[PDB]
Amino acid sequence: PKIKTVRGAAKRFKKTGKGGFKHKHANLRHILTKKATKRKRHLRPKAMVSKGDLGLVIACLPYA
Amino acid sequence: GIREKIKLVSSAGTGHFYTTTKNKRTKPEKLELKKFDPVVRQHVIYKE
Amino acid sequence: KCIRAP
Amino acid sequence: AHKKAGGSTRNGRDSEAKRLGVKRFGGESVLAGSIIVRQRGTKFHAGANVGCGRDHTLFAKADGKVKFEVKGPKNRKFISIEAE
Amino acid sequence: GFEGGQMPLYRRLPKFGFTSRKAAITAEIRLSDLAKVEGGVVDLNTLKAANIIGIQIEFAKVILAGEVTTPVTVRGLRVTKGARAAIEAAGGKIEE
RNA sequence: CCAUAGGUUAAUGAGGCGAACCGGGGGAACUGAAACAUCUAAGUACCCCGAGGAAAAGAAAUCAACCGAGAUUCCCCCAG
RNA sequence: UUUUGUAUAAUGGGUCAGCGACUUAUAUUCUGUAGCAAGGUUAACCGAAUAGGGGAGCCGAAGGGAAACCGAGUCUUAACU
RNA sequence: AGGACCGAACCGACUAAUGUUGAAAAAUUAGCGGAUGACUUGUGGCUGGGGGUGAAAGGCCAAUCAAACCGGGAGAUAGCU
RNA sequence: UGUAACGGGGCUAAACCAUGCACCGAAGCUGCGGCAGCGACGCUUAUGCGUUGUUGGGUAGGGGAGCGUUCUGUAAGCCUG
RNA sequence: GUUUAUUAAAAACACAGCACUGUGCAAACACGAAAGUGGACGUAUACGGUGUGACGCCUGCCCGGUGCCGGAAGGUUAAU
RNA sequence: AAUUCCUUGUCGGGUAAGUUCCGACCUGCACGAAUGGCGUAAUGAUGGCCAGGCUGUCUCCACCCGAGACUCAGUGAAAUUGAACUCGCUGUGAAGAUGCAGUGUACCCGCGGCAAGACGGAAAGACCCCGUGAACCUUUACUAUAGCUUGACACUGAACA
RNA sequence: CUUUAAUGUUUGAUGUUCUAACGUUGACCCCUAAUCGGGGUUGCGGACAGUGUCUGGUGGGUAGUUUGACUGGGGCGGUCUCCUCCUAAAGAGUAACGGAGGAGCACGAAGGUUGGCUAAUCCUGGUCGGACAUCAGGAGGUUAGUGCAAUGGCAUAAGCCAGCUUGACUGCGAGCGUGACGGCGCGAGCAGGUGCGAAAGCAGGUCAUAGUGAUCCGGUGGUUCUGAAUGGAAGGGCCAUC
Ligand SMILES: [K+]
Ligand SMILES: [K+]
Ligand SMILES: [K+]
Ligand SMILES: [K+]
Ligand SMILES: [K+]
Ligand SMILES: [K+]
Ligand SMILES: [K+]
Ligand SMILES: [K+]
Ligand SMILES: [K+]
Ligand SMILES: [K+]
Ligand SMILES: [K+]
Ligand SMILES: [K+]
Ligand SMILES: [K+]
Ligand SMILES: [K+]
Ligand SMILES: [K+]
Ligand SMILES: [K+]
Ligand SMILES: [K+]
Ligand SMILES: [K+]
Ligand SMILES: [K+]
Ligand SMILES: [K+]
Ligand SMILES: [K+]
Ligand SMILES: [K+]
Ligand SMILES: [K+]
Ligand SMILES: [Mg+2]
Ligand SMILES: [Mg+2]
Ligand SMILES: [Mg+2]
Ligand SMILES: [Mg+2]
Ligand SMILES: [Mg+2]
Ligand SMILES: [Mg+2]
Ligand SMILES: [Mg+2]
Ligand SMILES: [Mg+2]
Ligand SMILES: [Mg+2]
Ligand SMILES: [Mg+2]
Ligand SMILES: [Mg+2]
Ligand SMILES: [Mg+2]
Ligand SMILES: [Mg+2]
Ligand SMILES: [Mg+2]
Ligand SMILES: [Mg+2]
Ligand SMILES: [Mg+2]
Ligand SMILES: [Mg+2]
Ligand SMILES: [Mg+2]
Ligand SMILES: [Mg+2]
Ligand SMILES: [Mg+2]
Ligand SMILES: [Mg+2]
Ligand SMILES: [Mg+2]
Ligand SMILES: [Mg+2]
Ligand SMILES: [Mg+2]
Ligand SMILES: [Mg+2]
Ligand SMILES: [Mg+2]
Ligand SMILES: [Mg+2]
Ligand SMILES: [Mg+2]
Ligand SMILES: [Mg+2]
Ligand SMILES: [Mg+2]
Ligand SMILES: [Mg+2]
Ligand SMILES: [Mg+2]
Ligand SMILES: [Mg+2]
Ligand SMILES: [Mg+2]
Ligand SMILES: [Mg+2]
Ligand SMILES: [Mg+2]
Ligand SMILES: [Mg+2]
Ligand SMILES: [Mg+2]
Ligand SMILES: [Mg+2]
Ligand SMILES: [Mg+2]
Ligand SMILES: [Mg+2]
Ligand SMILES: [Mg+2]
Ligand SMILES: [Mg+2]
Ligand SMILES: [Mg+2]
Ligand SMILES: [Mg+2]
Ligand SMILES: [Mg+2]
Ligand SMILES: [Mg+2]
Ligand SMILES: [Mg+2]
Ligand SMILES: [Mg+2]
Ligand SMILES: [Mg+2]
Ligand SMILES: [Mg+2]
Ligand SMILES: [Mg+2]
Ligand SMILES: [Mg+2]
Ligand SMILES: [Mg+2]
Ligand SMILES: [Mg+2]
Ligand SMILES: [Mg+2]
Ligand SMILES: [Mg+2]
Repeated sequence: PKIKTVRGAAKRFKKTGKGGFKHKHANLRHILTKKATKRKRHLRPKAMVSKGDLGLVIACLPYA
Repeated sequence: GIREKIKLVSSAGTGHFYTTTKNKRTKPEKLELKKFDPVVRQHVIYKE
Repeated sequence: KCIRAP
Repeated sequence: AHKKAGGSTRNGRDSEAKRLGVKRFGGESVLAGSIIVRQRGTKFHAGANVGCGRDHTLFAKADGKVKFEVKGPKNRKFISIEAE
Repeated sequence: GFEGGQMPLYRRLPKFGFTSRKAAITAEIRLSDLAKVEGGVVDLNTLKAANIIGIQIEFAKVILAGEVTTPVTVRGLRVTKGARAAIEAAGGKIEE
């Protein structure tokens, strides 16, 4: 039968042009007052998944 | 610990706010500061 | 009896 | 078999090592921005084309070669960038 | 995804975004496709008949990809700045 | 009291068995979740009732999207 | 066999013969190979039936953006050196 | 008269020896307790598994009992050998 | 438990120190024969030979290349009283 | 007297006796989706549950805690 | 003390000599009044201790009678078993050697005996730990839930205060 | 409007009485040659009781489960994240139930900037006044100070005082450090708008290194980005934040 997507992975990663994955940074949900603006500013833009992690992500998203 | 979080809200009609802490015990008077409002793109009084 | 009993 | 009660230590603690020290040595060619030293005080002081960040990091303000020197009346160590 | 019990990567990162239903009913057409319609006019219907876009597509856009080398009237499609230039350069008429 | 219940007789039918499939009435747990309770396993196993050569479903108080389709069932897609 | 390490006084086997353990299905990715190639390929089904028909679809030739949207760019930002 | 006494049958099972691939998956031999009773025994009946029954030992429920047996879920699961 | 604190015999050097030259001694090195991997270089691409250099202990484990077994076609063929 | 059939027969269990407590009879209580049945063809001098354990002499202080019984003004508080 | 750790407490009795026993003391680690206290005639295959009698229990064994054991004839198992041409010692060594080193001793093969070793046989250690194992048991662990209990609405009406 | 009557009306509670639902494991009759059942009749009880649905309490009676790891065996004890020093072998890093201490904040100034200033301790003299207050001079030279541990720093002070202030800015960010990763850190410069300074300049918190908590779920404000026929809306997204 068809492989099933890990649906929680599909909600957190998106496949980019050369087949990397973009994700949203951790640490910008709450406890924001104590964090510096510079730190929060650099967490706003999406980031690429690292080489160590790509295996794990790809396994979760066979139809990405 | 004892310091509470507060919003400093723009006196311009925008929603914009900064957030910070205050020792409410020692300094009961309301914090007012001119800060940059990025919605209007101007330094303006913030309050609270 | 138990070998090497408790 | 008798076993004597142990006791305990009140020590056991330590902090994570901070990876301070020299990152680029004398003569090494750096791009502007390159961290040259992480330090706790100004063990080293900023010379020409070198900035001192808020944690006393010294970093290159220009592209060039790192140069260590002893300068001034306190014989303080300075780091500069020689523009190449 | 299992990492030995450490909070795994697909859980320690936040969810983001939402899925647009409108995206699913929108398509992109290339300049290479415009000659494939058979007729000359390129409506949403003629693209469907040429099997260029899906049956359920409501909106379409013509995009500078490939080349057009023939007069083509484009009717009721969005067209990119570059695509417009390309079509007009070949003698085409773009009409909203 | 009338009557009704009750009683007797006759006629007609049922009863029981049987593989799977089928409709219905009830309905687990191991297990998985690297523990576990929501969740899963699964409306599965199993019990029970009923039927037929098939059953069930079925002729829009259905979809659709301002264009249209036109009962039910089954197959491939849509789509992990 | 298991171990840092076994002649080990650690495990297993009395012997022989026969049997006895990485499979199958479907998805997915990569390698090889073959076909065709900006295209490739059809499913169910139809069919004098491994042909032929069937292109419904699917993958590919465009991306960026949460999205509207724009598009060889796009997002970010009032705007980018 | 008697949950009276001594003591066979009958019902038990305190001690020792033997036996321990037994004559026997609980016995034999020598002693031992009860022996008109809350006794013992034949035949038949009833109570069914989180259930029975228990003068209570988690005892007994077909040589099985801190949840019988048989079939099924079932190739449970086994980061272990 | 038995000499039992040179491995034994035995040794007054067959001990120890110094100097020296011989010799023994390994699956090390060399010689002779053979096989294979990889690289270079030219024959010349069916990728073969040729030359040259070098390498070839191996568990887990990765890679490469084969043997044999039963069954299908080739096979109403071929072998076989 | 009883008991671990098959390593324990005892100081264990039971026991007459004692006490607390429930129970007014369609009893309490128990088995039972229920009907019903046992309790009992009994009726508080009876029946159930609990502890203690012939008999003799006896059984002291504590109601703060946890239960149980009684109260119900007030506070709090469900569906509605 | 069926309770006392210290403890063989101390004192007395009994014995030549008594960590046990009996009497007593009270310093009750840690008795105590119906999860009864103290006592108690009788009773007990009940626990402890002392006597008389009695004896192969023993000093310390001897002899005898029977059944096996032994030999012959007939029948004919079993556990175990990597393979064995299966010695001692001192060393060595996965650390306790028939098997390694060194050395000593030793002609080949039965039968009756004995059990020191073959870490002998037997049962994938019950102890112990581990497993994000199991069971059953406990409770003011968590979450549920039968039961019991509360009220609302329904079955459910009338009249008057 | 604050108090307060009367009437009407809508309700709720309470107490009586009733009978006709309902109960009867009271009597009698019949089905009937029947201690079941049903029907009839008559007493008693009576809108109670009882049952259904909903609902609070109670509930080891029963069920499903959980009850951490490290550990010189396990238990008991101690520990678990973060900062500083040593161990650590002169780059980084480096273990033990090794040796020693700290943190889970504080501060609208204790932040920014301009201007100015310079410590401890001792000695001598001096009213109350001493070993130690404040004053003066000398010696001394940081033996002080640093909001809080330790280390490294600090006089151009980062230490002390004052004026003016909000850069404890918003968008970004060449380039580097440090991490398996999540991530964490340092950063010139660019745009906008600001503060201090005559000006060069400095300022994106604090001498630096602790003062912390992923994701999920949800809350608050903003933003039309989305909006399941269409217009809206709900809900979702995005930004800020709890
Ligand atoms: K660097
Ligand atoms: K389950
Ligand atoms: K598991
Ligand atoms: K081992
Ligand atoms: K063993
Ligand atoms: K494959
Ligand atoms: K291929
Ligand atoms: K059972
Ligand atoms: K299985
Ligand atoms: K007995
Ligand atoms: K009390
Ligand atoms: K009380
Ligand atoms: K005691
Ligand atoms: K009691
Ligand atoms: K008594
Ligand atoms: K030897
Ligand atoms: K032996
Ligand atoms: K009546
Ligand atoms: K009622
Ligand atoms: K309970
Ligand atoms: K240790
Ligand atoms: K040890
Ligand atoms: K200041
Ligand atoms: Mg947010
Ligand atoms: Mg010992
Ligand atoms: Mg198509
Ligand atoms: Mg039938
Ligand atoms: Mg599980
Ligand atoms: Mg039909
Ligand atoms: Mg070992
Ligand atoms: Mg060896
Ligand atoms: Mg062995
Ligand atoms: Mg051996
Ligand atoms: Mg083992
Ligand atoms: Mg074996
Ligand atoms: Mg074999
Ligand atoms: Mg008698
Ligand atoms: Mg018996
Ligand atoms: Mg006998
Ligand atoms: Mg007797
Ligand atoms: Mg007798
Ligand atoms: Mg027990
Ligand atoms: Mg049995
Ligand atoms: Mg069970
Ligand atoms: Mg199953
Ligand atoms: Mg199995
Ligand atoms: Mg000797
Ligand atoms: Mg060689
Ligand atoms: Mg050679
Ligand atoms: Mg070699
Ligand atoms: Mg090799
Ligand atoms: Mg008796
Ligand atoms: Mg027994
Ligand atoms: Mg016995
Ligand atoms: Mg008792
Ligand atoms: Mg009460
Ligand atoms: Mg003692
Ligand atoms: Mg004495
Ligand atoms: Mg004596
Ligand atoms: Mg005494
Ligand atoms: Mg007592
Ligand atoms: Mg009392
Ligand atoms: Mg008693
Ligand atoms: Mg014979
Ligand atoms: Mg030895
Ligand atoms: Mg012999
Ligand atoms: Mg013997
Ligand atoms: Mg053995
Ligand atoms: Mg084992
Ligand atoms: Mg155990
Ligand atoms: Mg339980
Ligand atoms: Mg379970
Ligand atoms: Mg542990
Ligand atoms: Mg170092
Ligand atoms: Mg070093
Ligand atoms: Mg200053
Ligand atoms: Mg400061
Ligand atoms: Mg500080
Ligand atoms: Mg709408
Ligand atoms: Mg709608």
